[PDB]
Amino acid sequence: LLSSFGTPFERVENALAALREGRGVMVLDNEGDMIFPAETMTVEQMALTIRHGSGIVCLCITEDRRKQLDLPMMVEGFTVTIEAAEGVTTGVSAADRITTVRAAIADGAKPSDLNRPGHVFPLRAQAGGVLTRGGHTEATIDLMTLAGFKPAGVLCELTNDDGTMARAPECIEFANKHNMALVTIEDLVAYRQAHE
Amino acid sequence: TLLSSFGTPFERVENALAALREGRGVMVLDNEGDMIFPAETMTVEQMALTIRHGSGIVCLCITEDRRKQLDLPMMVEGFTVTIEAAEGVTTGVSAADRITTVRAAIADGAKPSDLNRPGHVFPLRAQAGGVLTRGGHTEATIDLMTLAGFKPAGVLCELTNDDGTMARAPECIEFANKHNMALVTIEDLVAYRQAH
Ligand SMILES: [Au+]
Ligand SMILES: [Au+]
Repeated sequence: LLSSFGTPFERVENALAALREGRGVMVLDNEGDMIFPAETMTVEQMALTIRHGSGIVCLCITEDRRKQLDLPMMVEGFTVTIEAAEGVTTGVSAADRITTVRAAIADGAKPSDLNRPGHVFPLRAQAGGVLTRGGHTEATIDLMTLAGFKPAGVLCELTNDDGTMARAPECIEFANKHNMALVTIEDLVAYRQAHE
Repeated sequence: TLLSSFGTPFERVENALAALREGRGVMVLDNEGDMIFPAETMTVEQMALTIRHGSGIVCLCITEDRRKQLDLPMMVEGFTVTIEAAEGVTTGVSAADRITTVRAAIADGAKPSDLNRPGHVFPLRAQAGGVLTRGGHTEATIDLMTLAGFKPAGVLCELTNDDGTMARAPECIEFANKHNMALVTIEDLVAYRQAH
């Protein structure tokens, strides 16, 4: 961990740089999630998440963004699911999922820009980020805001081919193979605490 | 032809019923090809398969009666709100967890309390009348399960290439041949039903 990616603070900083550079980040909590900036995620990165991830690809958003899109919570942090109103076909391909993410996060996006339900799963982050709730959703948003992006990111859980969820060592190995950075939620909490 | 390889249309349906009764999957084409399995026989390894080469949005096709029995609202005013087995799982995302959730939902005597919401399994409520009412993969699934002698509950997932594109028709055939699945089209099924 320390050997592969550096001290906690270095892991954080390294993760911001990777994000800004267009690389992904593995975020570990048991469960490691591949994460990317919603604004820059590519089609290829989407394809990788479907292939190596659970395929339940989530769009982490803020409450403001949720309100702006008029997306209710699924049950009285998943909201109701979405699909781009324009520019997609079945909504399932990597390209279509990207199209939907881009539509949701666009500046000036309106509710009508999205149909519901759909194949992209928004997650509303708790205000306060990881200082409030140590979830991958929060970590995603914190990482994006610290990196300098809009506070919206895409995440997916890393899954082994046999269907078991990747363990730390597998997550390290995958990050290495894919030139992603890797950081833990505790690291992030620590970092924010320090720079308070 | 590639499709004739599987027989004539009615042969294709019958072969599909045979494959299902044997616990094998069926590739249902409409291009979008979905892998399907009876919910009663689907295994962990089949589930791992669906996550690895499918979209990872693995759906449980159910009837309105079953949706009512589980007290599952539609997600929006055919997806219902998502589900998780209330017992027997952890994060809900692994292949074993998803299969656990499927089995919980379909059990004889299943109760709403047997599932938590939201979750990582996506029930889809089939239109009454099946493919004669709506030629969707959801209806196709339910029709095939019923015709095969199972409970009207099956699991489906769209076949995706590693590069994120949805499998094309010939790609679906290749995958079916590789995994010993039967192959049929929604049209074949419609025709079969109309005949009978
Ligand atoms: Au991990
Ligand atoms: Au298989």
